[PDB]
Amino acid sequence: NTTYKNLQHHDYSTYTFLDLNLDLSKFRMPQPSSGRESPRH
Amino acid sequence: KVDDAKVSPPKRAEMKTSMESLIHHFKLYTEGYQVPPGATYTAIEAPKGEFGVY
Amino acid sequence: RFRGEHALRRYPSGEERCIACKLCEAVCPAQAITIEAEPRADGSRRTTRYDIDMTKCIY
Amino acid sequence: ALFVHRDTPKNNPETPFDFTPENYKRIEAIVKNYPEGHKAAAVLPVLDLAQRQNGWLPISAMNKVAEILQVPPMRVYEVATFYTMYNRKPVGKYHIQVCTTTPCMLRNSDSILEAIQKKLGIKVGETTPDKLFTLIEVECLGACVNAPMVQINDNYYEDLTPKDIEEIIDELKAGKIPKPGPRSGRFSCEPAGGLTSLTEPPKGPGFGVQAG
Amino acid sequence: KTSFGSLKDEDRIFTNLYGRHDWRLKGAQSRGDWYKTKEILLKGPDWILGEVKTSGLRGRGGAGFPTGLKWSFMNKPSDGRPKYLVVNADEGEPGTCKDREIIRHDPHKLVEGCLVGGRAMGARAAYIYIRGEFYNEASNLQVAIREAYEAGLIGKNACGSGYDFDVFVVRGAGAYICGEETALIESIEGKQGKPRLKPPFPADVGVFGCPTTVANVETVAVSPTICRRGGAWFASFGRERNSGTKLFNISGHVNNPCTVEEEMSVPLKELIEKHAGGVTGGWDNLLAVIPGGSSTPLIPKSVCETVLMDFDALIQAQTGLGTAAVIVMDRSTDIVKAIARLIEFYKHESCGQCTPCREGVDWMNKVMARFVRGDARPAEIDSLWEISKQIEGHTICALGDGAAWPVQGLIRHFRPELEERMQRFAQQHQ
Amino acid sequence: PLMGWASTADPLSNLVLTFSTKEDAIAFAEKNGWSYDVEERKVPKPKSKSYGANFSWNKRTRVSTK
Amino acid sequence: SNLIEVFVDGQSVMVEPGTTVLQACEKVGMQIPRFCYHERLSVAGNCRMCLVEIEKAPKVVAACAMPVMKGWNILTNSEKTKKAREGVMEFLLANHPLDCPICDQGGECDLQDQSMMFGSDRSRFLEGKRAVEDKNIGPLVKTIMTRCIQCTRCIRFASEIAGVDDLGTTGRGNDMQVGTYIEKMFMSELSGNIIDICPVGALTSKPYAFTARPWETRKTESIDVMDAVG
Ligand SMILES: Cc1cc2nc3c(=O)[nH]c(=O)nc-3n(C[C@H](O)[C@H](O)[C@H](O)COP(=O)(O)O)c2cc1C
Ligand code: SF4
Ligand code: SF4
Ligand code: SF4
Ligand code: SF4
Ligand code: FES
Ligand code: FES
Repeated sequence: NTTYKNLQHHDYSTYTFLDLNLDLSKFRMPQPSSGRESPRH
Repeated sequence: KVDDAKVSPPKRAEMKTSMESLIHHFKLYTEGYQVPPGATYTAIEAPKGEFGVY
Repeated sequence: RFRGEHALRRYPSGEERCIACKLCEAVCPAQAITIEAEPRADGSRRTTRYDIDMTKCIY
Repeated sequence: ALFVHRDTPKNNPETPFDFTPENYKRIEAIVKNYPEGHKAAAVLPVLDLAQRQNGWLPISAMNKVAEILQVPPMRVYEVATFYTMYNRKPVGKYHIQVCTTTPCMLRNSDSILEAIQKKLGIKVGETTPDKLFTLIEVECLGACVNAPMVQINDNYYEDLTPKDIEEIIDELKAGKIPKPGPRSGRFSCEPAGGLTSLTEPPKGPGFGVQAG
Repeated sequence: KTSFGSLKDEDRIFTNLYGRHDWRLKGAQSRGDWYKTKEILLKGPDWILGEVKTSGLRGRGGAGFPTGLKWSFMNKPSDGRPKYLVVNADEGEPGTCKDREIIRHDPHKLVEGCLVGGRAMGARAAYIYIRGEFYNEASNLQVAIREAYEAGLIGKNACGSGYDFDVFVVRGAGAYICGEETALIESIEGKQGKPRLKPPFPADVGVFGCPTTVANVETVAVSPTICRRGGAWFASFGRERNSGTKLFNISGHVNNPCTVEEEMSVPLKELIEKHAGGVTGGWDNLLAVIPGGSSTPLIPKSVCETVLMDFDALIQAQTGLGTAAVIVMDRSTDIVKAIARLIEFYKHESCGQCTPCREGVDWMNKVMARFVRGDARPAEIDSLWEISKQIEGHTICALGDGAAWPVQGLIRHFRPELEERMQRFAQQHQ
Repeated sequence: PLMGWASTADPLSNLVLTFSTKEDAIAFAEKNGWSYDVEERKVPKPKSKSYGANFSWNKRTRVSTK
Repeated sequence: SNLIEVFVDGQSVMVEPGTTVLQACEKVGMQIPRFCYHERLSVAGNCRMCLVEIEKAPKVVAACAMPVMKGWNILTNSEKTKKAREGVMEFLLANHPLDCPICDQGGECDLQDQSMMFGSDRSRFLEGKRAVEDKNIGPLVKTIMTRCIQCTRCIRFASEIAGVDDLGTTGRGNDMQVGTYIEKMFMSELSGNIIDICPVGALTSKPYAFTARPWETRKTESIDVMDAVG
């Protein structure tokens, strides 16, 4: 076999990374805190 | 002179044109060269005789 | 190399050669140098009063 | 070079700056990945989004980020000056980055720079009096086994030659964006001659496992 | 024993490096990932650690430090703070082509290995730093993690087990210094990427105040294959200590430059002449070899004709064997100008925490430019040898050291050619 | 009034004496008679500093730039 | 229990846990030459002059922030200690221009004292010497950023104790400017404390600037006025 099995890479636009990052928001651990919301509140 | 710009203020090209000799020149004329402690003596044969300095 | 007049120089078509860096007052063996210094507003650093005691100069 | 701001309007806030509420939802995903206590850790992805939204970032973009991310603005200035993506100065729509340091120049980057220079006309490290053809030369990208290589915004161009340089430049002058893949064989990381690496179709999950 | 081993098929670590059969969760399933895996993951993590230390896995990424002992110190009992696994994905030391292709074609074995490492030491999630120059392969990785999450495979209660694990990927703002260990830590933080002090470890205090660990793509990708195979199989290739497999990747002055997987020990000349064509113009055409990366001194022809490719052999060659830039160079070319281009790379990429790397790299750049023009005296060139000895062991990160060492190799080997350039300019002004 | 100097009628304004302990100072001042004001010697304070608490997890010590 | 023994040049002394090598050396009296440490500021291992050799160690430990483990022995005056100090002093003195007369810290420099008592005397790297143009910080400070050795003492003190959060590092390599990027007039409280904490003549007093020099002035007792803190 000498056949290329990407070209799913071809159709990539600009915002697609954060598009996917929004697409994969849920089923996520509860983001453990460090006391407050920030070291300066 | 000696091979020490920490005691002898070095010559002009390295004094100017160089940073380390400018620094040693400056602090050598202001502070004076540091001297280790102690009490010494010497004496030479001056034409008057035993010139001693303590 | 004869050491007489204690005169000043200046730059080629230029300003006054001194800086008021006080090295001469720092090393003068009679404290015959007295340099009271202020900068002028032009940015180039200057003096007020440059003083040599010709009485006190050991040359 | 030139790390004084030198205000000169098109800067000096208020310069009008904005995002999309859809991009605000992107920013909510961005500060949804990071845990509580370190809300300021998303400075790098949010300012990456700012370069994605505007081809060069002005001062009011940094001011808007300093509003949003509860950050002191000087750290935003530091990260904007520090790295290499964030061209705070205006460039073309497409931006040309010629990667050439150690393997690339040792594999004849001279003809590549010649072809770019006497094809585009403007010089290295400079701009052009139009868009989409502003050029700098750059350090390594990673694809070292190929020719001294070309990068445009989020695309590569690998394994070239000065006539293919001129052809891809002419296609960009026509606006027809070329293929993202390389030219002249080895579409993947191939030994382009004998191909003495793996050839057989692999076993997969077939071989011997231990203590199942 | 063998003749220090050679690659025979089915002992390759992973196929489909370049363009081949499949790329999907179905593709990794057909290639042997997510196979017999959860029973191993629930068998006990210290068994996995014993498998890793049985393999004798030498540390990747140019470090060479034992990964098994590192993760065994990372088997500390828990605190009131999480534990993070960080994966470096930068191809520095130009000449590299290390894992751009790995992240383009096999992401899911990295998913395997990072799940194994996260469950292996009580970790909780994995941050994966990619070079930001790789947006297409980055979105490919994003689609792969999308399919992996959406297949009900990992996430909270990965494979429905009693263990949660997630992977977050951070794009690069663009820096070779972010390829380092602790400058990566402050690049994640939101600061500028600059390291910290070493006796407070990132294994002690890493990502914001948690004991984390940082590993190469290669260690993570080779990890679950050893966990699914038998013990000491990686310790059965070539020598004993420096054993197993490695990417021998050659760019530069060779016919059809490329990348191969091989075993750990191989003759260099036969490695070159059998895999990527040969040497351009024959074996007697060339002049020298830089193995070990851009952080490594050069090797001349008369030595490299017989030196077998091994860690201990290149320690005896007094060179720092990193990874994947194991290339050659020809004879008629300005190696002075090429090494000067490498010093230009070093000056364009270093932070300014430590004074001496900044100062020494600028001095070496200006003085090597003078040596390209050939203007100075040989006392100055021996002074450059002196200061290239003097810079080393005075920094935070090893970039100053990797700037010092090629100057050392060039001075140790190509001294009369430098004398020739100086004589050229002396007779030119004369 | 002619040169602009520090014309002073103070012979004793240019002395400084180097001592080892405070007892030597008290004995010397009572030996040579004139009055003395002795200030107390104020040493520095050995203060605890630590890089880990400089870069900890949930405290307020966070330099945010280095 | 609560006592850790270190052998400064053989001599044993008791050191509390959690403290640096430098507090032990000051406990026995040794001033390690230092530029970026401060005894009231947070510690960051930048200046590299704090190097010292502990035996059976190939690397050289930066003793500005090195913690003290069990039972040490330290060579303060080893040969490579002197080599490392001469080397770091040799590195610092290239990109610092010839300004010691027109500077304002003539008797009060730090490069000068430690270059006398630790460094070499015949410089190398005969050309180079980058020049960085300053900013307009404010009316209170005269600012020559060319003499800035980038020791990062103003930034740490500013952002922690002043909290003004405006001194920024811009760039990399030789081009690393300290200060606010957009030339904001640095006007805040305690903005006059910085002119002395800057260990080199990068920052100085605006009214005092070209008037006098510390070897002339005598030093005299006084207590703070207009404020009841003293
Ligand atoms: C100057 C410098 C450059 C580095 N470059 C890389 C690099 O290109 N790739 C990489 O994976 N790690 C790089 N590292 C990090 C180390 O190689 C690190 O040990 C590695 O990520 C994991 O090593 P390990 O095999 O012991 O886990 C670099 C470190 C330094 C100090
Ligand atoms: S103060 Fe004295 S030494 Fe300095 S520049 Fe003026 S005349 Fe020369
Ligand atoms: S050696 Fe240079 S690049 Fe590395 S941490 Fe120190 S200052 Fe930064
Ligand atoms: S700060 Fe610089 S110019 Fe000023 S006295 Fe020191 S070395 Fe000289
Ligand atoms: S301005 Fe002064 S205190 Fe600040 S980094 Fe520069 S030399 Fe240090
Ligand atoms: S140097 Fe051009 S790709 Fe690495
Ligand atoms: S004090 Fe400057 S580095 Fe330790």
